Amino acid sequence: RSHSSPASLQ
Amino acid sequence: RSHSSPASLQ
Amino acid sequence: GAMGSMERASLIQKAKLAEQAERYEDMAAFMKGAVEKGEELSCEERNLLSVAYKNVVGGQRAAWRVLSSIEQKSNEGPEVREYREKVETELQGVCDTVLGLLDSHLIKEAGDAESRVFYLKMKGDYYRYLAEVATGDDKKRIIDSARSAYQEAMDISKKEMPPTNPIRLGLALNFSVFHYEIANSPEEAISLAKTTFDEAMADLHTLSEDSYKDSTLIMQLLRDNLTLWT
Amino acid sequence: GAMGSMERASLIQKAKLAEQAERYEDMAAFMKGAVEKGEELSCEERNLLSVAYKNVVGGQRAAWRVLSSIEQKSNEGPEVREYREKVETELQGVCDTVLGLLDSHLIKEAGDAESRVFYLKMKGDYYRYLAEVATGDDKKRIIDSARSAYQEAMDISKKEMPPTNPIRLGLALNFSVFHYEIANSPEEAISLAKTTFDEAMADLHTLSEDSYKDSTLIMQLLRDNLTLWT
Ligand SMILES: *CCC(=O)Nc1cccc(-c2csc(C(=N)N)c2)c1
Ligand SMILES: *CCC(=O)Nc1cccc(-c2csc(C(=N)N)c2)c1
Repeated sequence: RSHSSPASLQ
Repeated sequence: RSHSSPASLQ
Repeated sequence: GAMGSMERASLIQKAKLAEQAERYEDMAAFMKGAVEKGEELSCEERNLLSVAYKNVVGGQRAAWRVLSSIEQKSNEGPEVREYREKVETELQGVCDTVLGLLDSHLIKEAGDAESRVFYLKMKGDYYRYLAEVATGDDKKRIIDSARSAYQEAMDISKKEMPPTNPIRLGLALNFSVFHYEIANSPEEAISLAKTTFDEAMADLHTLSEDSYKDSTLIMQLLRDNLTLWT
Repeated sequence: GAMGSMERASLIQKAKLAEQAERYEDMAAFMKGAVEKGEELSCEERNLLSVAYKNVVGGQRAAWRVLSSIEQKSNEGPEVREYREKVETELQGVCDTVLGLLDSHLIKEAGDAESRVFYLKMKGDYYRYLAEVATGDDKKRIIDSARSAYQEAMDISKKEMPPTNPIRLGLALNFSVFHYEIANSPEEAISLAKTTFDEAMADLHTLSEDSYKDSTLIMQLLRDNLTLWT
């Protein structure tokens, strides 16, 4: 249920 | 673009 | 054969689980295993086979289209061509696998109209997918193979099935797509779709509520194509 | 190694093509090949690696959840368990592959904060995915491995990166998810998300319009979780 980070960062 | 049949039929 | 040691019933159960999990490569492998047990398939099992491979080849076709478009734009290094060829080769292998199952030995054992037309429609469909990527000295023969399979299926369906039968309707739908997209015959495509739609419309009064829903769903796809084509 | 004969640059180009085609298994294989060339990865290349494997493991996690739910309902033949185990084993192999690339030798060669934190965050993420399916005498040690990787990444990011840095933000986001979903520490999860959000908010004034967009996107995920958790 909890949202995690997108794969691409910057 | 053209629509074709669903896989499941009956 | 990876699946030769698993019970037929277990393969079918796992195909249904894979479908729920949207694991269509697994689903296809399980259904291939079930076919290779050598017994005929039930109506539900034929549909599982079709769903599995249609979803697998569907992803490959979508990928191939993306890559072919990029390749075409590049032609207005070899990597785009190489990678499109890789996907294309994988797609052709899936089509060849399905055609092999139909030829060994689903079709020859299919005596009832519902099974024989379903399998012959499938044969036309997977030659059509081959035709979509074909470009060499075989494109014409591939197209002829699709047409021949579809035509045999049409002849049986017109003799043996009512005009609203969903297999008959999905067959005519796909044969019309073949005409429009593969065979450069848009008038044939439009005529077939119109005649199919009108003859089903006139038979709807014979159907139950649930059968009516099944038939009108496919009829709407014929209508959508006619709207796109005219 | 399937990919040992292909140029690094060609592997990177094909990874980008695979992404456009939504062929993430291919994308992952190409990026694994690029890593195995032994050179460090650029920022863009690290993101390609992460996108590829996140999408692959994402499908496996989604499938595993479907099958685990079915298995749990059955416990209120062995096929559901067998098939869940198959998917689980495939997921664990993908996680092990990613952890192997980080350990051989991405992390040890990563000296800059942006690369080292990115890789250590990845290490925490893929131990977290292992922890999601872990149930035996290793679940505690897997959880500790995730926590340790995340903690080392946090320590570097707080020393070396501004509070709005998107890598720092995505790290804190995922460490908070670890606390809430894996470590049975919802208060730690909420405190971390709140403090991360508030410290980034106070640094937004330093950013360009485009950097502001990058940071506020991840901040919104922290806010969404806080809304779900409280
Ligand atoms: C021809 C008779 C028939 O359709 N029998 C049948 C019974 C139960 C379920 C199906 C069916 C059609 S599609 C599908 C699936 N995608 N699982 C299941 C067919
Ligand atoms: C850290 C620096 C950076 O992000 N550099 C960079 C340049 C161009 C493109 C990307 C990028 C991020 S995600 C992505 C993709 N899914 N293809 C590409 C990063």
